[PDB]
Amino acid sequence: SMSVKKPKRDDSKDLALCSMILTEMETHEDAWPFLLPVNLKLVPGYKKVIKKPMDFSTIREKLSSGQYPNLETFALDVRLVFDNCETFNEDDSDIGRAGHNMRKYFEKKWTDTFK
Repeated sequence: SMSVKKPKRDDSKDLALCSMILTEMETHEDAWPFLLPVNLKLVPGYKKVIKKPMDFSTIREKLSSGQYPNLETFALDVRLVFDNCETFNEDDSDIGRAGHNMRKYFEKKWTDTFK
């Protein structure tokens, strides 16, 4: 509350650390469905169904231009990429499996880097 604060957690490396995580997600062999925005002209149903499209290149540009206020808003966009994937792709598909694999990969790196 006013003039009553918990001890200050050091957030000065968060930007660099999120960038490193994002590099590792970018270079994973199962990243290919997530590298670029889904082409809304060429994928029937995507535009109407997926209310907030998100992809790694869009996260990279947001990160590089100071559009994440804190590390949690960064995680929310990464998770959005996988939630969108699950919404549109069957679990038993190459892309569906890719999304589950990348979500797992991400959540481990997230815990190990920050928790």
